[PDB]
Amino acid sequence: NTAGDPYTDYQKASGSIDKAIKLEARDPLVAAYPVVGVGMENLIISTN
Amino acid sequence: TDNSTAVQDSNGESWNTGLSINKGESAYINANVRYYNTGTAPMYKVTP
Repeated sequence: NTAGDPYTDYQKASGSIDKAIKLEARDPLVAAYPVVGVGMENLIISTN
Repeated sequence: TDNSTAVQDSNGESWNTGLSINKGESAYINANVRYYNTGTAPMYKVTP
């Protein structure tokens, strides 16, 4: 696993991985890696 | 010189009505819902 992700070099190169993974991460040098963030859109206050 | 004696008898009744509300949990909501399937396969243990 050259990139250190959960998939081996062969799995990535051969595309025998989750098909929702972007083709960039089929390259052994490019990690399959989700970058997840959270944005707040509004805040509601309930005065008890 | 004066001597006095008074006897007073009193009757009374009262009525009270009140209502109070919590402003953070004013009400509870119940949504009546139905699930639909427009795909090709059944779903088991449907958890929307």
